[PDB]
Amino acid sequence: QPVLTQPPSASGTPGQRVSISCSGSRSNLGKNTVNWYQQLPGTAPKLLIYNHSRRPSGVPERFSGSKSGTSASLAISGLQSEDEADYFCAAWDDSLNGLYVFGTGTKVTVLRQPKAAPSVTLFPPSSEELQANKATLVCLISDFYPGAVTVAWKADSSPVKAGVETTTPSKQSNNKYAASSYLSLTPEQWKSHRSYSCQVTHEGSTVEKTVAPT
Amino acid sequence: QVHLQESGPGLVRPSETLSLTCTVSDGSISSYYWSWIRQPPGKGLEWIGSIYYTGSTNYNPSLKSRVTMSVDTSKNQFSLRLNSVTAADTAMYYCAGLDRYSWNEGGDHWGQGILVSVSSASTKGPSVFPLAPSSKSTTAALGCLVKDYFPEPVTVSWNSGALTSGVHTFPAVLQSSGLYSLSSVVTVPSSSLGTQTYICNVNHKPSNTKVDKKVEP
Repeated sequence: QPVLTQPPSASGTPGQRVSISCSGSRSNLGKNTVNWYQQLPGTAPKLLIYNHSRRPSGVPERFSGSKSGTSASLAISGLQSEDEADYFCAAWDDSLNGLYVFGTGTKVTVLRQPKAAPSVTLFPPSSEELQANKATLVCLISDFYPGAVTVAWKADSSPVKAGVETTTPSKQSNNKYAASSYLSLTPEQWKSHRSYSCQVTHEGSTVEKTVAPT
Repeated sequence: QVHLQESGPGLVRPSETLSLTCTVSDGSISSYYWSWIRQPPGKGLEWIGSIYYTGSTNYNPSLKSRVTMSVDTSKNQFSLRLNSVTAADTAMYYCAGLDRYSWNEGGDHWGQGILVSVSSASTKGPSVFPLAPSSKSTTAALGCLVKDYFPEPVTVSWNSGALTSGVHTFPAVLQSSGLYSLSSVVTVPSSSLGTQTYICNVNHKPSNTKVDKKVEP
């Protein structure tokens, strides 16, 4: 299922307008409608937009979507404290038997403090782990605000399919956030490729680290 | 006045079957593509699958091996059963009626969602590996990787509680395999790499495991 990519974080001060992007492929956004959902913790997703900027009754006029060739955007004008949630774009997909694909999600935060860029420390697999017929790369992210990032792993500058596990961001002592991601490989996969890269994306800044077996 | 209601045990055992039903009131069992979605606490939304009242089934390939969805035309319900549940299946599950063809005004319709947690009575010891410094000559960082342990609370000390300033223990991740892994890193001056020795003390009491790792360059 070609997954719809979304920016990890969208922010603004009260009253400002905030737009959310959603990028898709030919099989999902080039042929089907796009829905926008408001996701709150401990409850169901609230359907905001359906059928390209139509919205059901009860949804304020502050929300409005739009779809292009293969891209959609949501618009939240006049941001309010009650708009902090995880917003998702979902679209049907003409793949094998028909797949409902969700977007990666975008955390909307009202600015409590200035934005902080993340720090990234990458750790390659230990020799002790390689002797145990295993391999794990550790990518540490810290000191970022708001609490949302996208961690994408690369193997020889090409994206990695599976093996990635990322924690949700968590608030540390100084009101900024931290998170970690892990890439599990077999020893052959590690020694085979030339490099492996951890690419962290956060509010229009990107930090990429790389490690190599040799 | 259309309404979906989820129902089922909000608590369950591993290797059992996760059962959930959704009753549809004020709607035709033929008017929608009845779907199940889940969001694991922290992670994103995952479409489990979609069933039609005739029997047309469509399963997420990541879950197809152990998902079975059904529909009761008489009781106006539709069900979802998920075999081989692990802790990675603890999630908020929701039924919806997805509009496949944009043929309904008012769009898709949704239930209220229910947080289903799976409780397991088993344990598994952690595998501990050291995260080596690889000298940087300018406040280096070195850590301990605690991997693949099931019951959640592990506690990580450094030099038996001597080393306090610079200790940062990143929270555990819940892998798709149902096991937890975390990292605890400390930041130490580069000059002290060769002289002062650093040992992390991983304590996982549920499995009665204690591990001490000397982390040296």
